[PDB]
Amino acid sequence: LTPLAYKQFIPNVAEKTLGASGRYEGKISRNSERFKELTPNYNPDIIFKDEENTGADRLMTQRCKDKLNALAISVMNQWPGVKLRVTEGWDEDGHHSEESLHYEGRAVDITTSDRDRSKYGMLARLAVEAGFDWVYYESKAHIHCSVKAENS
Ligand SMILES: [Cl-]
Ligand SMILES: [Cl-]
Ligand SMILES: [Mg+2]
Ligand SMILES: [Zn+2]
Repeated sequence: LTPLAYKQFIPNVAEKTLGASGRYEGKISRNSERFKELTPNYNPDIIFKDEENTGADRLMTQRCKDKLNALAISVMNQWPGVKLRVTEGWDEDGHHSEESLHYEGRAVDITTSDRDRSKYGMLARLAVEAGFDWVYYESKAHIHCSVKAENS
C-alpha cells in the first residue's frame, strides 16, 4: 500500500463529483428531519476529540459510520495499540465553506491517536481501502474523508 502525499486526494477528482462523494444535499441543522436520520458513533476504538463538548462529531450518516468503523479496525491492524481519532465531523459552528460535507454528517477529519504525523499518509491510504468515497490529505495535521449520501 502506498501512502498519500500531502494535499493529494483519491480518487483524483473533486470531492463532489459523481465518482467521488457526489453533490452536497444541504446543511443539516440540529433537530431537523435529516438530523434525526444521522446515527451516533460511540465505537470504543475511535477517539473523538469533541472539543465543543457537544458530541456533535459523533453524529454521522450510516455510510460514514460504516466506513469509519472499517477504518478503525484497519488502524488497529496496521499499528497495534494505536486507534483512529476524529478531530472534526458534523459542524454546528459555521467553520466551513458553503456546501461542505462537514455540514451533512458525510465528512470527518482524522488522525491517529498518537498524533504521529509520519503515519498520516498511510492513514489516508487505509481510509481509501476502507471504502471512503473521497480521501484528501487536507492539512499537515489531519486527513479528510467523506462519503456519498444515503440517497445515492
Ligand atoms: Cl460502533
Ligand atoms: Cl483528543
Ligand atoms: Mg468541530
Ligand atoms: Zn475537513
